[PDB]
Amino acid sequence: AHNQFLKTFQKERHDMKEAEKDEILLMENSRRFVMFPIKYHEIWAAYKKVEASFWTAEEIELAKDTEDFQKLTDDQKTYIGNLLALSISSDNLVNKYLIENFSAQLQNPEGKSFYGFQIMMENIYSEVYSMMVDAFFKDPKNIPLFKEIANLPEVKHKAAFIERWISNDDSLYAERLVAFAAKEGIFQAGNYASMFWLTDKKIMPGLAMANRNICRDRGAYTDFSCLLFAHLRTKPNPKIIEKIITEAVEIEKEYYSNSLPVEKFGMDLKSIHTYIEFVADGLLQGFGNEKYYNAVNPFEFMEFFEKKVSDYQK
Amino acid sequence: AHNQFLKTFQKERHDMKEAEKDEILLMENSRRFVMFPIKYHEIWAAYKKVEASFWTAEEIELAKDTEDFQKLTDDQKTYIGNLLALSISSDNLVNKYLIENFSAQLQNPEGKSFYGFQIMMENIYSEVYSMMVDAFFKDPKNIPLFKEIANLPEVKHKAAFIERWISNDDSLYAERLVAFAAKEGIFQAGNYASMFWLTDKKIMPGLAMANRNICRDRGAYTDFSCLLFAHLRTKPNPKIIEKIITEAVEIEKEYYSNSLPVEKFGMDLKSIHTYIEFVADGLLQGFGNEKYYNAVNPFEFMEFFEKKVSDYQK
Ligand SMILES: [Hg+2]
Ligand SMILES: [Hg+2]
Ligand SMILES: [Hg+2]
Ligand SMILES: [Hg+2]
Repeated sequence: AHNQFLKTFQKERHDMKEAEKDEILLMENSRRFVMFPIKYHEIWAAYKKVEASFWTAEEIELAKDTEDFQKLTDDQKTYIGNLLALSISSDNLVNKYLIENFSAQLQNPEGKSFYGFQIMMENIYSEVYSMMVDAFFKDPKNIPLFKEIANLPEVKHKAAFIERWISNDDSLYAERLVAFAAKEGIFQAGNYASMFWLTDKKIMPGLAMANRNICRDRGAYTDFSCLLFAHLRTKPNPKIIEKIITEAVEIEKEYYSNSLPVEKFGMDLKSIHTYIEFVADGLLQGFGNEKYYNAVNPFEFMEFFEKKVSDYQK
Repeated sequence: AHNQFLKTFQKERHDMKEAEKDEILLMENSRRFVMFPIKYHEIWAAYKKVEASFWTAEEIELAKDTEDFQKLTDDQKTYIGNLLALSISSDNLVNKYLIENFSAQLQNPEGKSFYGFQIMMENIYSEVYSMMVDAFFKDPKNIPLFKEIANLPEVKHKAAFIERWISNDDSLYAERLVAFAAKEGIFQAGNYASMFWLTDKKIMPGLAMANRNICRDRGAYTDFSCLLFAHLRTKPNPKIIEKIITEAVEIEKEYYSNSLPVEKFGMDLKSIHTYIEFVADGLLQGFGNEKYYNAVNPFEFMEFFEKKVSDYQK
């Protein structure tokens, strides 16, 4: 099964565990909390970075945002409700647990300093969701999908991905790190694409903000998993790097063809299908891996000086 | 020794452990992270409260604040340096570890949500200190006391207090909770009193802010240890409640008669000695315990509508 693939590398992934001991990033030493005089500049750079963007639930004003809602189709309506629930009970949850695991794995303070920020926010995002559910659904009862999540091809197929690549005894840091990057960046690439499209221009402001933010932050987060990935000596055969993102890509889509609409919501599915591919490649690259899908951005998207600066460094 | 005192209660502190099982606040259940629909309103009230006051190191501009420094006595000068070090290596450290312990002990999410905020800040305060040390001391080398801290009557006498009341197998939640409140509220009541007095009016702004904040926050923090204390069924014999704050009061003082000046700094020690007493009583009361020292505020201090509201509720 999943092993048959990993069996194909029982010689370059053996040398890896055997080398993990010498992976100083995991060289569990004293530094539990950030003694100052910092050595890891980047890892810290990133902490301060996301730290700058801090925000609260109060930053989300829900009313005059309830309007545009009750004045819509009957599904975009339920689409949202499923969206706002596939989170508050699915992702947001496993989300917080995972961050502690990885945080624990990371032996450098400055690092667990970033993670320490992240969880705090995942807690704060949770409230934004329980803010929109009350906002335009009055009660936890009023949501359909909110009861048989555990029994959704997609959520089920998702969990297997984590238990398969992360929470698994037979795993390697670099690997779990990749997937985790996959889980944060790829999984839910639609949700954003969706709400983006929607809110875009003259629809439900608060929601547009929440999504603008959340999506942002989660972008930094994923970055961290890379910023960490780039520190490891013995990297995962590019092959393995692929399957991971590959697997995530496919699992991601399923949600829009099964659980949540995108068809009934109001868009040309084949596009979301492609965008997901987009994200993944850019992510494939960010781990020292050649593009796969070779997709092309289907929607005018936003997540200059620097980019054009380095573009002329290459 | 310390036990002879606790031996005097080997019948009302036996019934306590025996009752801890039934202390629902420690009734370790599933809720690891805040499922929304919140039950503990206060505990959450407090989270959101401190959450409102969030801040960063960037909020502390050090320059034009370096001036007033180099234009002072030779000790206030070193007094500060010892101050800024007795933290960055003594309190700030044990500070972060303790918060995880207690956080772990607290079985309710909303609760470990607050603690989750606190540590994050203790990390951010650490930088404010390593901001002032570079600000007006150029190097870790340039600080005297910064080498034999482990060998200071006070720090040593302090640690014993924690190992004696908190990190100790033979302890009771309510008790550790008290001390922890003592450790946050009482220990360092001087430092603030000091820097307050100093900065007060026309001296080193940044520092005045940092202290204004830090002191604030830590005030909320202590409150939490009470807000938690008030939830427990079986309370600690008022007697025990006392020794704790009593012990802390005395340990606190020692610092200003031994390590750091207050005499050479520029004040009438007998005052700080009394203020410490002040804080403690107000804290003694906040645990359902009659005033002890019966001190009276010696300095015009700040940490209305509500106060005068409840004053006419009693
Ligand atoms: Hg995103
Ligand atoms: Hg990277
Ligand atoms: Hg204070
Ligand atoms: Hg209280």
